[PDB]
Amino acid sequence: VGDGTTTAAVLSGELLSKAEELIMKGVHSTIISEGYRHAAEKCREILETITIAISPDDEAALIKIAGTAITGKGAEAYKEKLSALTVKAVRSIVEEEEDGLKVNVLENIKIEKRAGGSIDDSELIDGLVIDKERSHPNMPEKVENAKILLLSCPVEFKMMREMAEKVIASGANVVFCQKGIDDMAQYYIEKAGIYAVRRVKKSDLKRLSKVTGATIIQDLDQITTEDVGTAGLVEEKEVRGGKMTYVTGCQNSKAVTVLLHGGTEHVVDSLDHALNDALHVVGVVIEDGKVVVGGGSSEVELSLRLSEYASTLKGREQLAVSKFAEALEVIPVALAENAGLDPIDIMVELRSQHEKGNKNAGLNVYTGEVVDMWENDVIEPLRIKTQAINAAMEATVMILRI
Repeated sequence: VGDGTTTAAVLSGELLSKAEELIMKGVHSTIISEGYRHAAEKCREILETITIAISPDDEAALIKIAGTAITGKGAEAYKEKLSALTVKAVRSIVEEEEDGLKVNVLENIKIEKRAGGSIDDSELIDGLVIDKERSHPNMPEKVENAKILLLSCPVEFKMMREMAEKVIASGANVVFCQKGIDDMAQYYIEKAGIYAVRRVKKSDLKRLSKVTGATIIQDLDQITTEDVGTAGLVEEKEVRGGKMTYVTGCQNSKAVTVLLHGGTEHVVDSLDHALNDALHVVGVVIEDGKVVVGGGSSEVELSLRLSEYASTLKGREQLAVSKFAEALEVIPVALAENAGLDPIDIMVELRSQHEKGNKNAGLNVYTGEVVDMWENDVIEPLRIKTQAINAAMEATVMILRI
């Protein structure tokens, strides 16, 4: 159960019950809704004010952020190095834009796990690496200025001359086929100087399409010149265990492949899972440009500053917004309760520290203490924090206005 889901559910219940109170006291149901919706929007402003800024440049902090996604058994012998690797990969697919920075981890990073060695032997390849070799040994080892054809259809059942000839006639240097390529068709393709690979994973084909510009073809009878992608270089390199196909210098590539190394088969499985998480967290933080710290620190700050706002308002709306700001503290109170702690003790201490200007003060659920949640590597992405607050509000309001 996502921590966003959890936060929204708990906060939603609290908002509801407080609304049902405010109704059994006379306040019209529709006023509460606008008050709440104004509350949620006022939290967005307050957050942008109390968040910590993270630039694609603030490396030590990016490495600290990535660290948070890398934990559990063993991950610790690997924490420093995997963090470095995460940050170097992410930093290298950062796209500039209007509206802001974009980090497309799903499409621009592929992880290919190479069992053996140290995580230090991991490589950042500027292109796309496919664990497949040439289908025929007489095909060329390298191809400069590759012209790439992607087939999702098989090239198999003199019948085969005409089949092969339709591939040869595309102009393509390089053919990736998702399925089989008949032997005789491989001979003709081979004789034409064409680098072909058979049985390519559909997802590798998807990736080839995006980085090279190729259009995946289903009918051999309908191949266009526009259907053909390009890459600076396609070659088969030897990196032991076998051979692989490197596609570098690609057309529109921010894309990179991490060849991830670990001591053993099983080490590298865990590193992959870990890296996937860290890549995402860092991506999302870089996009937001801001992070929040956890342990109820931001709910307490929001609650405090929103109770200040409440005062500067008037009418019944004020009661509503005031009650919103009160519901927020249900998050830290739940943290204390689950950790089997005294909530009153924790809330007193959180209010004291926040009232006194410590924005990062939150509950460290394990040590039972209140501490600087940044110093203690409990980071949460801004977008989750605001999505949860807005969802709790939208769900509560949707239920009220019926």
